[PDB]
Amino acid sequence: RPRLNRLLVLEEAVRVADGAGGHRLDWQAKGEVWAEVTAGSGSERAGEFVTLASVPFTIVVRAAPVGAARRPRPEQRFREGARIFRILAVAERDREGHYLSCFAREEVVA
Amino acid sequence: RPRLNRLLVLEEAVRVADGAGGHRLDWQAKGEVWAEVTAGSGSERAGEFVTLASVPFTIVVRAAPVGAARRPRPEQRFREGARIFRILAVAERDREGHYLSCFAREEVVA
Amino acid sequence: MMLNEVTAVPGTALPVAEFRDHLRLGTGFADLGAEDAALLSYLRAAIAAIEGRTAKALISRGFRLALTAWRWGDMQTLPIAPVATVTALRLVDAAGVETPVAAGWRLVPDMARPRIEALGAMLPMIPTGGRVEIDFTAGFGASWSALPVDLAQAVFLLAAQYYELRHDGAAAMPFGVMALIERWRTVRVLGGRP
Amino acid sequence: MMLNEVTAVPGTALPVAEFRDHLRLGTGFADLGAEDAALLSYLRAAIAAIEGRTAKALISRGFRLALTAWRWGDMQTLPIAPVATVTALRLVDAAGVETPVAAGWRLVPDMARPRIEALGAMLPMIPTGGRVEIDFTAGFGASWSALPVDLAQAVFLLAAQYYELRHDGAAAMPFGVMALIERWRTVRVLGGRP
Amino acid sequence: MMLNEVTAVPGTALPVAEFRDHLRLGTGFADLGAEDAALLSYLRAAIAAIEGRTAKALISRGFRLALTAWRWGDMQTLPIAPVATVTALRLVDAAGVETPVAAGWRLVPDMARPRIEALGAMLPMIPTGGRVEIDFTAGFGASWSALPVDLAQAVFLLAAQYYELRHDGAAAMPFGVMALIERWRTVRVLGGRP
Amino acid sequence: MMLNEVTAVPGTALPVAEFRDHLRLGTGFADLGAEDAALLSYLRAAIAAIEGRTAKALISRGFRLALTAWRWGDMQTLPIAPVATVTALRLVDAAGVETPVAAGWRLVPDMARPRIEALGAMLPMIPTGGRVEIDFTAGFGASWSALPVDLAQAVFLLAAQYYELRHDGAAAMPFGVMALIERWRTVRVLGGRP
Amino acid sequence: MMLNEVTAVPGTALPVAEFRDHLRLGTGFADLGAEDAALLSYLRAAIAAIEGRTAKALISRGFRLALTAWRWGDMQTLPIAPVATVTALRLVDAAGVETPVAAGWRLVPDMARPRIEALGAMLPMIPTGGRVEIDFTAGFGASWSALPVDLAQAVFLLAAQYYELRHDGAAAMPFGVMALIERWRTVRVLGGRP
Repeated sequence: RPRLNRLLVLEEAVRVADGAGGHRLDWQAKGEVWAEVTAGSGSERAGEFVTLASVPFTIVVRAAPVGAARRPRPEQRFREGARIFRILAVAERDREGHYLSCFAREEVVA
Repeated sequence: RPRLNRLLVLEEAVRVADGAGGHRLDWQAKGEVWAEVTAGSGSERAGEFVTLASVPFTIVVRAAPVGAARRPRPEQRFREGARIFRILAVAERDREGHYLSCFAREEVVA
Repeated sequence: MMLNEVTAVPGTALPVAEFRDHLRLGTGFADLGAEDAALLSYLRAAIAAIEGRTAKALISRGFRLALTAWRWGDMQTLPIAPVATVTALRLVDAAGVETPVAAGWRLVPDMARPRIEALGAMLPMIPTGGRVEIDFTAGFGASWSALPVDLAQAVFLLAAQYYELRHDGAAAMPFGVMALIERWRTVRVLGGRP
Repeated sequence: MMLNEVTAVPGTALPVAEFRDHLRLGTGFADLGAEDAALLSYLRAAIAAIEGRTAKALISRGFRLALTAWRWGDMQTLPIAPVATVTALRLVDAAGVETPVAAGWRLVPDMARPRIEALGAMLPMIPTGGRVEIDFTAGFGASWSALPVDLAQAVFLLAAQYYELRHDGAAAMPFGVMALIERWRTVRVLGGRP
Repeated sequence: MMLNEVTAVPGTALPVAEFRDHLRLGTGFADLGAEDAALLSYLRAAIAAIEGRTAKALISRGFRLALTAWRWGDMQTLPIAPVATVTALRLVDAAGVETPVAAGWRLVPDMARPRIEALGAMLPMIPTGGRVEIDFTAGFGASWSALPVDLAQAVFLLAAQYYELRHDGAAAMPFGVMALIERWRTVRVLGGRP
Repeated sequence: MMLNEVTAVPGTALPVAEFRDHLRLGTGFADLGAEDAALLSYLRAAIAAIEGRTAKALISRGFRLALTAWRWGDMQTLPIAPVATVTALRLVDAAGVETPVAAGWRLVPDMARPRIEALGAMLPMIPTGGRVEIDFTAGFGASWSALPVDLAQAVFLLAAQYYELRHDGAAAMPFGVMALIERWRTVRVLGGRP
Repeated sequence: MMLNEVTAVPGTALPVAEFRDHLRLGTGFADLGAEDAALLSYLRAAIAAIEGRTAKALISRGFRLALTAWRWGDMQTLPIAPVATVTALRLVDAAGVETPVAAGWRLVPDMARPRIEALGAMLPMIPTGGRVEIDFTAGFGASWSALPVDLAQAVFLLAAQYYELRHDGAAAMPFGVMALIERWRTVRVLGGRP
């Protein structure tokens, strides 16, 4: 069972809609979770005009019902200091349902 | 052998045909199954204009003959609350034929 | 000592609708009844397995204990353990005549020793060449709800197993099938003459 | 002591329609395709494996027990255990005069040690060379439903095993085939002269 | 000594609303879907497994202890351990005159060895054939909250196990089910005549 | 010797807000209270597990020790070990009258032997057929901060375990749950008469 | 012999600022985020695990050793080993007159067997009922820096372990926690009358 050791400031953006239909994100902070962060095989990835450096980072937190504040939705991102971990998906790692796998990137521009 | 713990409301859509040849789906509920849901490696996937977040979710239920109500056909989808699991295929996991692997997505827009 | 059953269980007294809740079949399907012919085939196959390992009865069907010579001078411990209200010790003769006897016999209820001890220091004698059948209804209760629930669970742990694996395929619990049974087995240490 | 069966089972007494349900009912491929008369050939192979390990009979077939000398003075335990009603104790001589007897013996039924146990101390003596011969009907009941259901499940756990895998291939269940049989085996501790 | 319960639990005394919280509260799928009356059927199966291994009662149900002969001269240890207040020590005779007694005995309560322990050396003798019968109320408290909480956790560790996996499937915890029970089991070292 | 509790722990004295810091739930969420109903359900289930393995008390709730005959002529060692200020040895009578007695009894404080030794070489005598209940408040301190911290850690190592695994699922530390408990267990080597 | 501490640690004497450096300094995530007052709650749990296994004190807290009878004639070994300067050997009587003594005894300090070892053969006798009471200050030094650093590392190897993993999870180092403690444990070989 996972050994949780990092403090990840979970962050959810409020979506202020603009006139054209596109929302504007704020990334106001949410309450902090505890998690383990297990790396994957990382390599740099061609962005737009940026040679973005990415690593897979399966993050494991504890669980909650889907209408609770403690669930990381894939809308949200983690942030440890200045290292933003995006959330690709959340997937309910444990069999009994105690732990959630998340999926991250840590795309540093490099 | 699989330990079944989730209650999944199986759902089958009746196909009201429109004038052009395309059926209109309703997704009326069917009876509930018990299942285990084992996650796969998940990552977000480029939809149409949506950055859809998907995870593989091999779902295992019990079996039935193919002309029975209890078989999940790949027409149908599961739904646990508001988390719709589509069915990609059903594949008869067990050797003796007691259990069926299903294959899901859980495409949340994110 | 033959010990056959007069009547079997009715089948409607077995909790097929609750065993179906145990096995996680399905909740709201329109079929809902394709397994009814087989679910009680495994409940009768798991009760009869635990009726032999525990020497208990569990549905209180009527028995017939046809025996010839008494095991001990006066006692006559009955095999099927939880008893109540021995109906008839009708004493058949060498051939034909069956005379029911009040006979001055008592019944000592117990889950461990369901004796039939006699009060006149000698049970009714036995016509040489004739049997003495005893009708008695032995079991916990009439319906399924009157059972001890741990023994009722040991049927559900066992009949679920027969439903999930058909042939003898090999596959550790704290209170498993066996550890629930063991406070209902008969603990005996006599291999002697009396 | 040859102990050949007089008649076998009819085949229509066996639960082939029920064994198809123990094979795949409620869960499975469909009813599927099974050579029907093949499934009858595995039930007769699983019953005859449990008729031998338990020394029971299970269908109430007719037997013929033709043995030369009486073992005890009077007792004559019958091997096939659940018995009822000796058909005849006809007594053939060395030439074949076949003079039956109709009294002098009283079958004492029992699932443990069925006997002949003649009256007093005189059991019909044997003509020199003229084997004695006992015809009896041994077993539980005429139909499959009259059986103890735990013993019937040991057939279905075993006949399905002969159906699921053909050759002698390798594969510890709590109440397996072996644990359902052991309360029907014959427990004997005599290796002696009587 | 039959020792049947007079009344069972009401069912509304059991912590079904709390056991749903021990099943999945604070972590989980959601409240999820659990057949409510199913969850009551696993608590009654886990209590009756711990009522048997500990010989305790846990809900303070009413009992009826009807036994024929006194074992000691005066002592009469009661089996179901946490007792309070004998309802009546009525004494029926062989015909059923049911003459209660109201003095001559003083129940000495104790979680280890509850007794009857009559005054002096005279405990009410038994009418020949007329079984003595003792009605008492044994258990901790009327509600679930009056229990020792370590014993209550052994129910929740066990009733969740019967919920999480149905058949007898394989799967060493420091204070598991077994380690929480052992300070409530009865430690006896007598196999003797008294 | 019954040893029930007069009052339980208040619940507000348990460190639920610090146990939540232990289990790494979450820091700044707006909900923050979905687990409060269950976290103290496992703290009361882990204290009561360690109160039985150590025979300690840990919150200094009031007890009632209702016993009848003295264990030894004068000593009367109390079961719950860390005691202070035995309130009342009220001596009830055969029925009714409860007369509190100063009686010339002392209290010898100890974590190992919390005796109640008498000074007049004989404790107050016991009315035949009557009990002698002793009210005493035994424990380390009133709040959670007055505990020995290693025993407080053994609650947090244990109640975190019950929070992380619900049923008895098997899963070596230098100072684990057990190695912190063992300097608080009672080390006894007497199985004798005195 | 109660031996409660008079005062605990202040908390500000503990090396919380240094333990953050033993947790993650020179290698790590960053300083990272650790609930500061949580880290103080694991140092108090690791010291109290090593204060119990070694019978040392490590912070030089004040103690109160109130015991009834002297064990030897004069010796009185003190349990908490590194001692200095008995505060007072006040002697209370059965009523509480609390008459201190100021001479007749000379504390002989030692890390192995600290003693009281009165002058000659006369150690202050005990008023009947009036427990003797000894207040002393036992431990190495007032600050954390005055400790033997190998014993301080056994706290940091242990308090980090309670920080790194919460429940009792499984995981042989040369100088581990246990190998640094064993030269500070008390080696005793007496199980005798003196």
